Amino acid sequence: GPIPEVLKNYMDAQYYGEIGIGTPPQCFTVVFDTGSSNLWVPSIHCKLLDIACWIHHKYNSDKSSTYVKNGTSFDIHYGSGSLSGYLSQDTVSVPCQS
Amino acid sequence: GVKVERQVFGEATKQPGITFIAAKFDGILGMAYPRISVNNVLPVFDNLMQQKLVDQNIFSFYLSRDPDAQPGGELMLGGTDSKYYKGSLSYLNVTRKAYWQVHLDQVEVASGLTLCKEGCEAIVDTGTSLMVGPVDEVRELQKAIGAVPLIQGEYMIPCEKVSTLPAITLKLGGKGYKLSPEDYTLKVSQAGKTLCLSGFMGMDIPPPSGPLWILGDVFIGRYYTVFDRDNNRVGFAEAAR
Ligand SMILES: CC(C)[C@@H]1NC(=O)C[C@H](O)[C@H](Cc2ccc3ccccc3c2)NC(=O)CCCCCCCCCCCNC1=O
Ligand SMILES: CC(C)[C@@H]1NC(=O)C[C@H](O)[C@H](Cc2ccc3ccccc3c2)NC(=O)CCCCCCCCCCCNC1=O
Ligand SMILES: *[C@@H]1O[C@H](CO)[C@@H](O[C@@H]2O[C@H](CO)[C@@H](O)[C@H](O)[C@H]2NC(C)=O)[C@H](O)[C@H]1NC(C)=O
Ligand SMILES: *[C@@H]1O[C@H](CO)[C@@H](O)[C@H](O)[C@H]1NC(C)=O
Repeated sequence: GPIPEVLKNYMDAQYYGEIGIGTPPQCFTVVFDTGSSNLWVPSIHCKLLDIACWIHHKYNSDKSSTYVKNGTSFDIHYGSGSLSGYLSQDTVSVPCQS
Repeated sequence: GVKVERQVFGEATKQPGITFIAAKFDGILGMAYPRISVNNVLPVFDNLMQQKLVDQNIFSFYLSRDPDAQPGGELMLGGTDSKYYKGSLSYLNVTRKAYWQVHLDQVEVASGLTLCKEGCEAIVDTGTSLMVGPVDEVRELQKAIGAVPLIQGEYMIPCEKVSTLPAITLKLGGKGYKLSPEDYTLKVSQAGKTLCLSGFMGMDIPPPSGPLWILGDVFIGRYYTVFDRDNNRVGFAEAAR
């Protein structure tokens, strides 16, 4: 049927829920954003300069049996900030664990 | 749950600037149309439809507007959730399939100021916390309610003033969607202080995408929202209150 994805609310300003990427799933919190169309999460290969990466969950492709490399570089510019990295392919679970 | 196979996504390696550092979320999962996907990557929900992992190609948001409430909200993939709304849904066609963009008929402050007087274009964006409108029209709005500028198009309202502010009603599909001052203002907190942020921010989005108003979490919190890819429409019902 319909799949419920419960969300947390922080200060009426950030709403987010858990998803999995990989086999087995690596969990990540995301904004389910009706104003954009890309999925991304922080990489274990993030640069040392990326302070945000230090305190967020990092996807490690080496631990996923369903990962398929892509490697194409990407850049995304939102109203509230920018980021770049590279593309990958894997299985996305919603929620992380159901 | 659901497993969407063969999903292409970004492994972020650089996030310059400061806005991601203290954010609560690790990442973003975009649910707009493929037209605005960077590198033309097929979105999660499109990949979900193609894998026929739901019967109805729609998805719905409840967002709680009491910051301490449990649950904080719910995204229903492939359905709507009656727990979280009262009455029936009213629908609007999507006008440009890129964002979830709809026609906005007008914005009326109850004391008489009307913005978007002859209609305009808006997007329904769960990833924007505040309502957003053009800088000049928001400035007039904020003057009508007695808010004062803060920074980057934001405005604050003395908390003791909130309860006596006028209602603001957006007109969509010929129906009025009222926001009370409690709906359109937010508590904010830093370093032991509490203040009241105006729920409308001024920002000019240039052509060709703009100008656009944004129906953010302020709106969606009051009106449970259905996003329908089968019929390219958006639905609203009054949320549980
Ligand atoms: C389609 C993508 C590339 C992107 N989407 C957004 O920027 C809106 C989204 O909801 C994002 C989701 C989002 C993304 C990153 C964040 C980072 C920190 C905090 C909040 C964030 C929210 N909403 C915002 O950035 C907040 C208000 C912006 C609305 C103005 C849109 C103006 C156009 C910005 C340049 C073109 N880029 C976009 O439209
Ligand atoms: C600067 C970014 C990284 C991020 N901004 C938001 O979260 C946007 C939000 O709209 C926030 C919500 C917000 C607004 C006004 C406030 C006023 C006083 C105290 C807290 C406030 C929080 N807007 C801003 O941050 C604009 C700058 C506010 C300047 C006074 C408080 C500065 C210290 C706390 C800033 C918390 N903000 C953030 O974490
Ligand atoms: C990186 O991923 C993209 C998809 O995001 C791959 O391109 C798609 O691949 C299939 C078959 O090769 C096509 O039928 C699609 O139409 C492609 N779409 C687009 C927009 O590119 C791309 O080949 C991948 N690249 C690498 C190097 O692995
Ligand atoms: C909305 O969309 C459907 C399908 O595109 C169409 O048949 C209908 O006439 C449209 N409704 C309005 C009010 O324009």
